[PDB]
Amino acid sequence: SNLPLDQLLTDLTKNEKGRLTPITKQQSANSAKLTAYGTLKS
Amino acid sequence: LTSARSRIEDSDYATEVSNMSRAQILQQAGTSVLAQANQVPQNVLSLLR
Repeated sequence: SNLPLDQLLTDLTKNEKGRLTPITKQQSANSAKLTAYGTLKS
Repeated sequence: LTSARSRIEDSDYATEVSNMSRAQILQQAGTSVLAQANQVPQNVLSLLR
């Protein structure tokens, strides 16, 4: 019923948070690349 | 080439979620209005009485 469709609308919301998650995966990857370059510089 | 094939075979998780959201909201409405639509004949019968 209504609260079911409501917490799976929160679900369409959390996979949009799972769109943020792609974004966070890229930021993690980018931080890793930055650290790699820095240690290479050393 | 992997990146290109991925561009061809990888989609907007967001777009798909949006489409599903709209479809989900529509489906419950359809069920409920079907249930209500059955009532109209019932009330015409009530009038019959």
